Amino acid sequence: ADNRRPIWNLAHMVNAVAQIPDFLDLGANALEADVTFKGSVPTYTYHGTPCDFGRDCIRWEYFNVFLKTLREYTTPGNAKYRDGFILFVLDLKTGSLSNDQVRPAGENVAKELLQNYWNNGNNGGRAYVVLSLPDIGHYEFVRGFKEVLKKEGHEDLLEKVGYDFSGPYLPSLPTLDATHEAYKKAGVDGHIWLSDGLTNFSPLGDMARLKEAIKSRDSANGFINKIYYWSVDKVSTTKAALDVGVDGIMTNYPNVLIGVLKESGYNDKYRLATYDDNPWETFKN
Ligand SMILES: [Mg+2]
Repeated sequence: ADNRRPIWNLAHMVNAVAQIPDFLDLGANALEADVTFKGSVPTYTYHGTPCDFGRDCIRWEYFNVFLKTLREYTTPGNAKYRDGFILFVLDLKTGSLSNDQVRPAGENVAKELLQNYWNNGNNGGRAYVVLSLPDIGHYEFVRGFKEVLKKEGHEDLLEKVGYDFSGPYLPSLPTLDATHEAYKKAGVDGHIWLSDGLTNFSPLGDMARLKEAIKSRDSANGFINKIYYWSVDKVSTTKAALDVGVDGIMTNYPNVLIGVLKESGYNDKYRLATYDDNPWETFKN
């Protein structure tokens, strides 16, 4: 009965486990963590310098420990369970991988999530996971990822998994068509998130890009389920993001969106997503 767009309030760059409850306490229903790779091996949650102004850039955790901790906060019945914590984005830093490393990196991430987050299908964490890849050309990561989960008898866990192919930013930015095709190549026919905001080498075209993605998401045969804007920390820009029609707001300060959502002119149109808002479902106005 609620006609309002569910919004994902994504805590940006939450790479230390100590930071998780703090960001959820600020009101995030989601968080984002940067997954570093040593070869094909996902190793740390760690962003590194430079990072957003006003942020310490070098908080980190071992990937497995981070995933295990996410499990704690997202397993019903767990002492640490937060029913408000419904999704996380893994910003997979595969950008330096040689081609041979890409598929195994997907397998490795799948294995990590399987073991540490989903506990091999044994009362795993319930949050949705967005695999964010920085290259549409890394679709074999997704193929490798899916293979592992299916081969291990946990294809059903793919219900919890979504994808965001975002980049590369050189030689040129990806078109939507190119992105859509990359999903097709990954065997991905839904659970598609699109991220925007991080590139602005052409503000006119970036304005255009976002609107194009919004139009695409809302088109009859659209492939994008959710659009999230990296990042937004001010009330004004938070409102602007909501107003242009994004589904998710990546932010250093989740408390900002919480406040905006409570405001007149916002509380009638937008609301904080809950677990029952399928992140893979395109919002129909
Ligand atoms: Mg990141």
